[PDB]
Amino acid sequence: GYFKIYSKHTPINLVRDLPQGFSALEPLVDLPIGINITRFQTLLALH
Amino acid sequence: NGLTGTGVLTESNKKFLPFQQFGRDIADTTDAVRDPQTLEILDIT
Repeated sequence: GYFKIYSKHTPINLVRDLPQGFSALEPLVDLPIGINITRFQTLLALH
Repeated sequence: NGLTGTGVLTESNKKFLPFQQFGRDIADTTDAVRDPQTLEILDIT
């Protein structure tokens, strides 16, 4: 259940590809609030 | 309110990150810790 956030903010100037990086986890914030372990694909921001 | 043991009060210049606490060597035994109060990196011999 314990909802491990790991958010990141990245600078972006590409059309369909992504970059590389190297080493394991960092939770920018970490808090046990109780969810199901099934999904992860960054969510929306629009106008 | 704490892992007592033996060593010497020995300042270490390692650079943690604000989400890390412990330390681990080849043998997976603690060496480097961060104090729970004053943000101090120290080693155990």
